[PDB]
Amino acid sequence: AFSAPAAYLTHQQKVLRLYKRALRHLESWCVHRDKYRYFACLMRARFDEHKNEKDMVKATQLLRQAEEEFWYGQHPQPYIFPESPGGTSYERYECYKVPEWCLDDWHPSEKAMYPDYFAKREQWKRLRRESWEREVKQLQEETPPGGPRTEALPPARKEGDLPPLWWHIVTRPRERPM
Amino acid sequence: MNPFASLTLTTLTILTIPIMMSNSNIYKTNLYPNYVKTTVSYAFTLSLVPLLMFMHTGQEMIISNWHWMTLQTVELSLSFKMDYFSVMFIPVALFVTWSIMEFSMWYMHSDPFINRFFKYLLLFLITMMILVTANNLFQLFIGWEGVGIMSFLLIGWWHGRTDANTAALQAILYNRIGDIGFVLSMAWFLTHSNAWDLQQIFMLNNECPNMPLIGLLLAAAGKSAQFGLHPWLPSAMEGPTPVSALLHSSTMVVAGVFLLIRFYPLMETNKLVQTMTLCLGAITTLFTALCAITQNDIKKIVAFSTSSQLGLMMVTIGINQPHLAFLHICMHAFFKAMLFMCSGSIIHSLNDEQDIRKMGGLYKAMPFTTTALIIGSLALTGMPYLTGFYSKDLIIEAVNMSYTNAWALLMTLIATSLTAAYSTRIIFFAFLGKPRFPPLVLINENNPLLINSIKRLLIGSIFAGFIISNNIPPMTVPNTTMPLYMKMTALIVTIMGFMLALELNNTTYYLKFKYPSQTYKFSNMLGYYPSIMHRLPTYHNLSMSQKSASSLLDLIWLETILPKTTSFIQMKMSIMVSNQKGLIKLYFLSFLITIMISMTLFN
Amino acid sequence: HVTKDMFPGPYPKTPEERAAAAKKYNMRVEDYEPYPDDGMGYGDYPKLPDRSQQERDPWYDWDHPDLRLNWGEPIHWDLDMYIRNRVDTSPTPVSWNTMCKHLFGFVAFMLFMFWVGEIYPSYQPVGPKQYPYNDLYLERGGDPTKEPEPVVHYEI
Amino acid sequence: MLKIIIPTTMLLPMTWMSKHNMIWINATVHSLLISLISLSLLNQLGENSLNFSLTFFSDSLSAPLLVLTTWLLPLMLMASQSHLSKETTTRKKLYITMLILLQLFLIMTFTATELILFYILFEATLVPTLIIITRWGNQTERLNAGLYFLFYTLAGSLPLLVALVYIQNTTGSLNFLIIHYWSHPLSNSWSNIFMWLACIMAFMVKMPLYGLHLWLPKAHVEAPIAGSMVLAAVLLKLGGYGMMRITTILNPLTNYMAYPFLMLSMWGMIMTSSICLRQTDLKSLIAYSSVSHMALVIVAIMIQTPWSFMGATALMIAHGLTSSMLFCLANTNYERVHSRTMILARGLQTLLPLMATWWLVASLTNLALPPSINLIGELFIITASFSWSNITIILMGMNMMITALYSLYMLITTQRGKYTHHINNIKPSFTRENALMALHILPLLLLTLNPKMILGPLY
Amino acid sequence: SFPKYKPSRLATLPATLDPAEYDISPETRKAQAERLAIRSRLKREYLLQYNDPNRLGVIEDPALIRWTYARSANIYPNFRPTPKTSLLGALFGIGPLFFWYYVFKTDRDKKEKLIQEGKLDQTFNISY
Ligand SMILES: CCCCCCCCCCCCCCCCCC(=O)OC[C@H](COP(=O)([O-])OCC(O)COP(=O)([O-])OC[C@@H](COC(=O)CCCCCCCCCCCCCCCCC)OC(=O)CCCCCCCCCCCCCCCCC)OC(=O)CCCCCCCCCCCCCCCCC
Ligand SMILES: CCCCCCCCCCCCCCCCC[C@@H](O)O[C@H](CO[C@H](O)CCCCCCCCCCCCCCC)COP(=O)(O)OCC[N+](C)(C)C
Ligand SMILES: CCCCCCCC/C=C\CCCCCCCC(=O)O[C@H](COC(=O)CCCCCCC/C=C/CCCCCCCC)COP(=O)(O)OCCN
Repeated sequence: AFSAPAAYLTHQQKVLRLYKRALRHLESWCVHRDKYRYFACLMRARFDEHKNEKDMVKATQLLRQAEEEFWYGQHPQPYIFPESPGGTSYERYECYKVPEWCLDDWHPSEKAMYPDYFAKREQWKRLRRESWEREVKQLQEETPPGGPRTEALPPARKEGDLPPLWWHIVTRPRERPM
Repeated sequence: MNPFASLTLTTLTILTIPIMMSNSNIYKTNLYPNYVKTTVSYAFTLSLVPLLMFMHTGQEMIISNWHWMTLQTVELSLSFKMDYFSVMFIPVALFVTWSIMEFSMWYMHSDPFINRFFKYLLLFLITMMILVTANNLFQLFIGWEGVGIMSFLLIGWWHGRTDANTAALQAILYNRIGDIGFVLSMAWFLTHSNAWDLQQIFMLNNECPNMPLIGLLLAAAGKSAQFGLHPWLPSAMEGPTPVSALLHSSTMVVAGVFLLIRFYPLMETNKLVQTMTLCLGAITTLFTALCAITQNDIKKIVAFSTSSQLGLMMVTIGINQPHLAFLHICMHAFFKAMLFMCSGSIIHSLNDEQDIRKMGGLYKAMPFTTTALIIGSLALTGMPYLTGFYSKDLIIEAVNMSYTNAWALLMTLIATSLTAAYSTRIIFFAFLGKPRFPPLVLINENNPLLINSIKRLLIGSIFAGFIISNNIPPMTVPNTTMPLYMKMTALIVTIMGFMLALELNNTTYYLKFKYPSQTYKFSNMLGYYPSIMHRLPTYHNLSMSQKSASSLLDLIWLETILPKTTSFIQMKMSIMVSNQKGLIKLYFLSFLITIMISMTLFN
Repeated sequence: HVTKDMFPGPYPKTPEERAAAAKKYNMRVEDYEPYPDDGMGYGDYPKLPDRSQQERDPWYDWDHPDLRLNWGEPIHWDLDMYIRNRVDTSPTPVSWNTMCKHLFGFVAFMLFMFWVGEIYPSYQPVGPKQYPYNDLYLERGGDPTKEPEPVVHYEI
Repeated sequence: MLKIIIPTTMLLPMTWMSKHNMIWINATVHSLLISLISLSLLNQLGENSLNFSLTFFSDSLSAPLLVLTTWLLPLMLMASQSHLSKETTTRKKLYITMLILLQLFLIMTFTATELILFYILFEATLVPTLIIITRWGNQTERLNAGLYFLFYTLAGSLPLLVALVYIQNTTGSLNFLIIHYWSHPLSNSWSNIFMWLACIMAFMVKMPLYGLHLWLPKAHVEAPIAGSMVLAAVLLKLGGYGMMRITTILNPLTNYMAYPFLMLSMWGMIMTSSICLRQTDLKSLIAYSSVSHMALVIVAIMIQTPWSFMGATALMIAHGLTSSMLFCLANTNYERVHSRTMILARGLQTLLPLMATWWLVASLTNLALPPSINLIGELFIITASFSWSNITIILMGMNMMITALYSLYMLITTQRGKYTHHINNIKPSFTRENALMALHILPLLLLTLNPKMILGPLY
Repeated sequence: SFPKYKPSRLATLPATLDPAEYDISPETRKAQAERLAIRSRLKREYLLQYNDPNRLGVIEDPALIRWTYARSANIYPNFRPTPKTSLLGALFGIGPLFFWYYVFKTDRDKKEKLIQEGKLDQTFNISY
């Protein structure tokens, strides 16, 4: 999620992803813990038979018939964690996520309550404001000519600098705002 | 004078006071849910009096209090019907709703908009009470649409979730498909019987034709989620557990069946519609049970069980036993609501975990939920002298001892077996094995709200069947004589299902793994009906709506025909007429030609 | 802030205007493919794959996570049809044809066997129910001034 | 009747002489007072009509339309007061003058005891609307829209005038009362067929008919908020009023000639409801919904039964109010967003809950939820069509299903989901917008208590 | 061996089952690198416009304007009368009208004939 994607997936990444999917779907098939442990160790042994293989064409032939076999026996109703992109509580709390700038439109009678919070917010806004001009310059001087090649942002290199484009990553509402 | 009317209107009237006070100050405090729960409990204990009067005397009423618009010879008025059905269904619904709000007090403890949730629940209850007591078709339609809109609002309670909005729109779509038949029935009844009142409709239809009954059957299939329009009920489990326990399990989803109960004088005079109803109920209950016996989400299993029970109710209606179907509604509300409450308690205890693959040993980890779920499953499958027996046993006997179709009876028996199968599946996969939940145990039941709400419906699910059956007057001829083997058909079928499903489930412990068969894939994917029917038609509609309706005709051809052709023709004629180089020779020659034509043509 | 040249135009026929259009829509020339040049007014708009937005990666950090869309990337012509609230093209564990055949066969078998059961009903070894007063003539329809044919029931 | 016309005329001098910062207040107050005065016309009789004089008369079909027309002006002023803030006093007074002139023309049109006077005012209503659309419009296409909104209308209306004068040469009077009392059957002839067409298509073009509905999306999209309100609420009902007034002399030729228009409306309601499903513009979607509802009204008028007429009147009133509310909500979104696209701004219920409630109520009342008067009119028309032929119920039910689908689609796309991240200029809704929504919605839920007030003369 | 999955329009081919993915080549790698470079440039522009504290408005999305304009305003100028378009327009704009006209006309002639013969039983039919 946080880490920037790569231009492509290597063979080891693909085999690791297949291993993850196969073990998860095997756990979905094998409800009980001991049965899952036995069959997962059996699957690990089946996977590590060809670990030391060197031929790239034969390696590509491998993992492909494995993906086909996985698709044939992929447990059409697999287990999904509640907050996962397929879970029952994937986006339950997205209706309670309110942006930070909404507080700028509060009535003064509402800002009369919670004065310390708005003072700290003022310090945060000043820090963002002073910081922003420098961040743009860093991005301008650090970005390779011809535009970025990978959507990875550099860290702050000086003392008083801050990571470029940090405001909307630091100011996420919450995971469970209410 | 005659307190029956005053009490039976006062219950519904006092059901609406918290809606009035929703704009007051109490709505902004945390005592609002307690206010609503107390109001509902008082409404139930107040409606217990008309039930007592009816049981004593058999007293029935029609209260046509307010006069709405009068349209020539057709008069529309605010009329409430207080027959056996209304005065019996109101207390049960109020009791279930009281239990549901008491449970939601604890289940929605951390929800910021809990007062709005309770207001929505009360509004749904008000709309359902409007639907049940309606004496004319317009008020019944008002309730029909109110319950649907409240279901739409409550399914999409978490509006930040895409799937909740999708499920709400699905439910609205299927209910409008039923609305088509409902409106057809209304139009036919007004055109031919000249009234929407129940009395005039019953009087002027000695032998009811096919079309109004087919419209009523379509509306009932739409609202009760029969086989043709089933998937919206399984998909409605996206809403909060109290919503699934109140609306989509016990009160709202029976409404369509109730409709067919209300028009039973016209139902018995038609044979084709009865056969269609019986076949639809049989196929619905079979298909829903078969889909249920292989699900992993507990809420989905309970919803499919509810749909199977609705199919059984439709079969009972089809075999000319409306009162028995009403009794089944009354018992099913009790035990299915309590079952859903147990499911919600388990769900909350395991940190919002719904799949049964992560639920292990709970027989000792949580005992009260265990005993409540066991009692509910026993009542649902049918244990003699329990609340489910007095209904389902008579259902089976009436099906066996009457002139029906063989296939419908076979599917009813197989559906009973599959009901036992998924009940034992739930119990085995959720209560018997070793624990499989995450290590951080947060199991807790020490809360009086949940315990009291569950135990009230427990006492109901144990005693209410006997009390109600022995209290109401006899409304049909009993099957006093029976073959000894055919007397025990339901019991042996249920026991066989229990034993076979337990034996099949016990083989999961075996250290052997085999790929699934085609039948398992068909049953797990809901007969593949949700895939095809939610991908093939919709696309083929939406694409057309942009290709032919929007672009081809509206944007191109309708534009080409009238405006663009006129513009092109006028531009061409203007260019031709105005393009004169200014040479008087050509104009003078044209004038000479015109003079010659005028001299040679106009004389 | 949008200029005239950054709006869709007619169908591109030469490679130069094809490259210009591909640059306009922020995509490679190789990836660019306009709709076939027929009467319908697609003009020069990329024919993106007909894949739905449900099966886009749900773990990537999209600028619009609900719609699963990025800011400047081209939008499919039928985007409103694929919004995760409508028709989705996600692959299924079983093939489309197999599911179609299974559903159709189940429905057809159910209908045929329901018709068969209608042809062959089930009943008990009993005669019709007997009713006392002229088969309840007076209480079913009425008409007391017609004197229906008297029916007498059997004692056995 | 002059007790309503004269204050509307005095609204002009008052606006011009009003202080440079007090035009809106005076206009709103006096328009509301004039609406209160016009409320008295609802007291109708079961007898003929309220014949005030030789020039103006009232009826229980004209009375609800007149009340709605008088009520719309304060709402139009309240909606227009927002986007005209940076505008010079003379031109704001000109805008108010155009609104007042349109209201005066509509008020005189709805009484119109004589058909030539009715035609004159019915075509005089065109000029202020065209000026409003082509002057105070945002996009460059407004001019084109104006042209369309003009010529279509005239393309239907110029033959009507000829027919009208021809009738006066044969009948001898174009007064509605004499025309009703001295009506004679039309022989099935080619000349009578063409006279029927000349009398009918002028009103069919403004409803609009499915074939002739092209001008409406353009005119509604490019017009300002007040123009959209007046077009959707009142200007579409002129065709229905004219048809109900003029179909008396067209019998019995109406039975044969109604078939093409009945088929066109019954299929175009489905076509426009399906078009609403795939729409990237809020105003266009509302316009197509208006087209569908007016197609249903056309079906009702062509069926020509008492229940048809009652349902038609109720549906016109309800649709006017509902469409005005929907356009107002869309304009409130646009004033913050400046894009007028459904998919751009999302999840507004999180930021503006009360406006989300207003959106929900508007969508529900457009969905024809009972016991709203929308449902009353729809059900009456459906029952009359079923009596006309039992097969219409399929198309009617399909239309209801698609209507519910696109209404909830409009609600969910804009209110539900996750908010757009980069949009930060979404300020809290003002008191003016909320008051506008409340003043739009409360009359509907009050009229559902007294339906007979809007059911027309055949009640 | 196992039964093969057959792709369809509404059930597309899985990502891990595409034969094209396993045919890796330098040209394909370069194409993917260029695609990710384009996406990275667009994302960088969007974030630069997004995190700016001075901005107090929506960020204009030229892709969205292009989509809306091509959907609505670019249809007719690119339209050409073609046998496909002519036939499809004629069908979808004329056929349903005549079909429904025939259906309703047949129904109404049947009803009128039944009324004329008097065998319709219109008792209690008062409201119409
Ligand atoms: C007159 C005397 C009366 C007495 C008669 C005799 C008494 C009873 C005799 C017993 C007869 C059979 C009972 C055993 C049932 C089978 C259970 C079993 O072994 O399942 C495992 C086995 C496969 O397991 P798996 O794939 O390895 O799953 C992996 C794990 O187990 C995954 O496990 P999991 O943890 O995920 O979940 C486990 C779950 C998942 O298991 C499943 O996958 C369920 C799927 C099969 C079970 C469903 C059986 C219900 C049959 C209703 C069908 C109605 C007609 C449908 C028409 C379809 C048309 C295509 O299994 C269960 O929980 C229990 C399943 C249901 C068994 C208990 C109730 C059934 C007994 C009642 C049947 C008749 C008695 C009625 C009594 C009334 C007196 C008349 O299932 C089968 O092999 C199928 C056996 C029978 C299926 C028949 C349908 C075949 C349709 C093909 C085409 C046919 C021609 C159509 C032509 C149409 C052309 C137009
Ligand atoms: C484009 C979007 C919609 C715009 C509005 C469209 C609706 C307007 C259509 C007007 C309705 C049809 C016009 C005439 C209908 C009369 C009935 C006729 O069709 O039936 C037969 C008529 O026969 C033939 O139809 C003869 C006429 C054929 C010539 C008409 C051209 C046909 C297609 C042209 C359509 C173009 C219309 C739009 C022009 C701009 C019956 O034969 P007959 O019993 O002997 O005649 C009875 C009438 N009498 C008694 C007066 C003599
Ligand atoms: C949005 C665009 C819609 C355009 C509306 C056009 C439809 C109206 C019909 C065409 C105009 C006819 C106007 C006639 C006015 C009524 C007068 C009348 O009917 O009197 C007839 C006159 O009837 C006519 O002359 C009509 C002839 C038509 C001439 C103009 C043709 C215009 C185009 C016709 C084809 C289109 C037909 C359908 C158009 C529908 C619109 C799409 C009797 O004549 P007499 O000589 O007095 O009889 C003595 C013997 N008994």
